[PDB]
Amino acid sequence: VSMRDMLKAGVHFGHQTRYWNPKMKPFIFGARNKVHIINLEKTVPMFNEALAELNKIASRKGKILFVGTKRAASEAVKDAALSCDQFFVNHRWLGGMLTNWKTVRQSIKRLKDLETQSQDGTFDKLTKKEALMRTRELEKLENSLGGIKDMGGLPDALFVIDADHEHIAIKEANNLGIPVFAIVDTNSDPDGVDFVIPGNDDAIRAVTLYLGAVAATVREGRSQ
Amino acid sequence: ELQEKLIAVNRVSKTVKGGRIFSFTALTVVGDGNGRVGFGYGKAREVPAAIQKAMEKARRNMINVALNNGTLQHPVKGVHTGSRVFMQPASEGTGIIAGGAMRAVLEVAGVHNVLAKAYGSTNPINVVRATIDGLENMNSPEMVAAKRGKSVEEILG
Amino acid sequence: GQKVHPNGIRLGIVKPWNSTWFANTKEFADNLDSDFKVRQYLTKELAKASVSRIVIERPAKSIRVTIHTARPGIVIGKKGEDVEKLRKVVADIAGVPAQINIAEVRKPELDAKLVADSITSQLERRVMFRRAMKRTVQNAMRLGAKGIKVEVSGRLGGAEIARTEWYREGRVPLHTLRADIDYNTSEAHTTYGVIGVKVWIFKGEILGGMA
RNA sequence: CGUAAAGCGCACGCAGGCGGUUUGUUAAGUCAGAUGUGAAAUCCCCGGGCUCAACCUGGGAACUGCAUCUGAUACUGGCAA
RNA sequence: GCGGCCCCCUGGACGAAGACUGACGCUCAGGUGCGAAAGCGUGGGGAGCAAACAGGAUUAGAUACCCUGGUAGUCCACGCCGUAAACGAUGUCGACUUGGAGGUUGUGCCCUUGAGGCGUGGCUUCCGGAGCUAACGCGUUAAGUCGACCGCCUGGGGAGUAC
Ligand SMILES: [Mg+2]
Ligand SMILES: [Mg+2]
Ligand SMILES: [Mg+2]
Ligand SMILES: [Mg+2]
Ligand SMILES: [Mg+2]
Ligand SMILES: [Mg+2]
Ligand SMILES: [Mg+2]
Ligand SMILES: [Mg+2]
Ligand SMILES: [Mg+2]
Ligand SMILES: [Mg+2]
Ligand SMILES: [Mg+2]
Ligand SMILES: [Mg+2]
Ligand SMILES: [Mg+2]
Ligand SMILES: [Mg+2]
Ligand SMILES: [Mg+2]
Ligand SMILES: [Mg+2]
Ligand SMILES: [Mg+2]
Ligand SMILES: [Mg+2]
Ligand SMILES: [Mg+2]
Ligand SMILES: [Mg+2]
Ligand SMILES: [Mg+2]
Ligand SMILES: [Mg+2]
Ligand SMILES: [Mg+2]
Ligand SMILES: [Mg+2]
Ligand SMILES: [Mg+2]
Ligand SMILES: [Mg+2]
Repeated sequence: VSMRDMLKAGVHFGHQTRYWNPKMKPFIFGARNKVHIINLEKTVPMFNEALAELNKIASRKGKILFVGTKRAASEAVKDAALSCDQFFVNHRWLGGMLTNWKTVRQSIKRLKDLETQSQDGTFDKLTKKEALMRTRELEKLENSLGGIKDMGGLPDALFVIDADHEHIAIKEANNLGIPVFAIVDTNSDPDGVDFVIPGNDDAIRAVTLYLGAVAATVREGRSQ
Repeated sequence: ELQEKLIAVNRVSKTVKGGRIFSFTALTVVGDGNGRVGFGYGKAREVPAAIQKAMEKARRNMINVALNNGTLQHPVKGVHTGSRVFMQPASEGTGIIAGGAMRAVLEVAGVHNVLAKAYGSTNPINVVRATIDGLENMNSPEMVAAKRGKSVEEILG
Repeated sequence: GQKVHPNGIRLGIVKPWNSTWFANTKEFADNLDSDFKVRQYLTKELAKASVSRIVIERPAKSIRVTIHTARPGIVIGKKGEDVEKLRKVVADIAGVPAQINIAEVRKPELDAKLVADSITSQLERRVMFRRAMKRTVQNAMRLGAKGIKVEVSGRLGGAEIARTEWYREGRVPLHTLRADIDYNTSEAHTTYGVIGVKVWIFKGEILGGMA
C-alpha cells in the first residue's frame, strides 16, 4: 500500500481531542480544528510488517479470524473474509467465543445436527409447524455462527476492526496468547494488541483498503 | 503425569429467604515437578465436585519457573494483600522448609531445597498467590545477561 | 406437586400394554384376577432371577406368559426343567393351559425396574443411599441412557425424620408425550421401615410412534 | 498513623537532626595494611584416649572489640575561595 | 474564622520584565503566641431571642410535651479560660509520574479588532489510568515513586479514670 493510497482514502483522520487515549501519543501527528490527525508515516510500515507476519501465518496453514462488528463494515468484513478461505464474525461478538469454546462447540454441534436432520429427513415425522420452528432455529444459528461454523479449533490469529469496539475479543485473545492485529484509532487503547495498525477505523473506504491488503497477502500465503 | 495437591478445603454459606445455603470451595495446586506450577480455586455444592473444578482450573493458568537444580536462583520477596512471603535458595539436604500453604506449592513445583517463611496474614488463598508471584518474578542469570547485553560469566565471573 | 404416572400417560403412544388380550364383560374381571395371581406367583418365585417384565397374553383358551429377565440361564435351568415347572404351576393358577417364553434384557442397567431392584437390594443389604444411587446413574449414563433420575425417600440411613433425595443426569422431559421414559419403582423393607425408590430412564424420543 | 489503636487545633522559633553546585586543602569520620592486646576454660574445625558415647585432650579458627603507626582521598565533616 | 456602604492604619498572596545578594535553606523537643462556642471576674448596655425559672390544660406523681412571661447569657471594654466530629477524621517541606471537563484570578501573541483563536502562570471542584489499599477508595492539590525532620500507636473494658 502507498502513503498516497492511504491519504486518499482518509486513513489519517481520527476522533476528537476530548475523546482520546493518551497511550496513542507516538502515533498522533498532531491536531487541526480540534480533531486528531494520525501519523501515516507510522501507519504504512507497520501495515507492511503486519502483512508479512500474516503471510507467514497463512503459509503455515494458519487459521485467521476476521473480526469486526461495526454496522458500517460488517458486510465488507464478511465478503473479504470469505474471499480468502478464512473465518469471520459479522454480528455482535458473543462474550466467551474463545474462552468458552466448549460451549461454542456445543452450538456448532447443534448447527450440524439441525442441517443434517433437515436434509436426511424426519421433518415428515414432525408437524409442519414443528418443521418450520426447527427451520427458524437453524436459520438463527446459521446467522450467529456461519463464519466460524467450520473453524474446528482455536484460531491462530485475530484481525480486529476498532479495537475498542471489539475489546472483548482482544481480551480473550490476550488471555489465550492469540496474536491480535488491530486497526486502532486515536481514541482506543493499543496495549492489548500485538500488532497495532494506527489509522482511521470508521470510513468504509479505509476499512476496505486494509481488508483488501490483508486478503491479498493471505491469498499469497495460501497459494504456496 | 503432573502431580496435584489439595491445599485447603473450606465451607462457605449464603443466606436466602428459606435459610442458609451451604457450599464448598477448594484450593489446589498442580505442577510438573520441573519448574511449572499452576493453582486453582473451585466452588461447588459438594466437595468432590469442588475439587474437580479446582483441578481443571489449576491445569490452566499455570506458569514456568526457572529453577536451579531444585533450588531458587536468588532470595525473593512476594506480596499479595496482607501475605508477605520470603524465600531463599538453600544448600542440598535442607529439604522443603515452609509453612503448609507454601510447602505444597513448592513441593509440587519441584523446589527441593528452599528456606521460606510467611509474614503477616497466613491466609492460604493469598499466601499461595504471593508465593506464585514471587516465584514468577524470579529471573535467571541467562535472562539477566540477555537483558543487560552481556554474557553469563560477565555477570557471574 | 403430584405427577401423572409416566407409563400411564404414555400408554398407547410410545408404550405397550403389559397385558394384551380381548375379553367380554363376562370374563374380563376373571382374566384380570388370574393375571394378578400369576404375576404375583411368578414375581415371588423369580425374585432372585432379575425378572424385568411379565407380559401376559391369553390366546384362545390358553395363556402365554413372557418373562423379560436379565438372567435367562437361572430361569431356564438345565435343559428347560425350571421353565417346565413354572409353566406347570402357571397352568394350575390360570386354569387354562399355559406356555412360558423368556426374553433377555440385554443391558439391565437401562431397565428401570432392574435398577430400582438393585438399589432396593443394596439399601436392604446396608449400603449408603447416596453411594448406591450415584453408582446406578453413573452406570446408566455409561451404558448410554439419554437421561436418568433416581429418587430415594424415607428414613434414609435410619434417620428419625424421613427425607427425600434425588439425582438426575442428562435430560428427562416428563411433559413430552413422545419421549420414551421407562419408569418403575421399588420398596426396600429395612429395619427402620419402608424406603421408596423411583427410577426414570429417558432413552430417546419416538416420532412415528408405532404405539 | 483517611475510616481498624495511632498526625499535636494552628503558626513562629531556640537547642538538636539534615542540607544546592565547583575548586583547593585537611585527614576527623570512612577504607586498607601492619603491631600490640583481646587470660585460661566454653562454642566451632581437624585429630587423639577411655571397648562406643557422654567425658578428657592436641593444634587451629574465632574472640566481630580497643589502642597505636604508615598509607588511600571517592563520600560525609572542618577550613578557604 | 471573615458578609450593608465609606474612611484611617495594617498583613498576606499572585503575575510580567529585569537588576541585585549569594546556600542566607528545611524541620523542631522544651518555649512563645493565636485559638469557635459555652463559662468565670470587673463595669457598662440590654431590641429580639432564650438555659434556669414561673404560670396556663395536669391521673396511684408531677417530671414530660404544648402555650403565656421570662433571669443568666447572647452585645461592648478589659482580664481569664484553652477545650470541640478545632474533620480533608489525611503533620511540615522538596523532587518525579499518562489525561479530561469545569471555576476563579493574572498575563503574551494573533485574526480586522470588539466578540474570537492560539499559549503561558497561581489557587480551586468533579471524573478517571497506571500505581497503591483489607476493601472502600486515592489518583500530578496522591493515600503513587522517594528524600529530611517532627508528633504520636501496641487487644477491649477499667479510663483520659486514681495519685
Ligand atoms: Mg478466578
Ligand atoms: Mg495478624
Ligand atoms: Mg393431578
Ligand atoms: Mg481510629
Ligand atoms: Mg491537622
Ligand atoms: Mg552540617
Ligand atoms: Mg556539597
Ligand atoms: Mg583516622
Ligand atoms: Mg579465650
Ligand atoms: Mg576414639
Ligand atoms: Mg581438644
Ligand atoms: Mg570536602
Ligand atoms: Mg510543643
Ligand atoms: Mg463568648
Ligand atoms: Mg461577662
Ligand atoms: Mg421572647
Ligand atoms: Mg418557651
Ligand atoms: Mg449582664
Ligand atoms: Mg474532656
Ligand atoms: Mg483534643
Ligand atoms: Mg470547623
Ligand atoms: Mg469542611
Ligand atoms: Mg485529631
Ligand atoms: Mg514550622
Ligand atoms: Mg478519582
Ligand atoms: Mg482529668
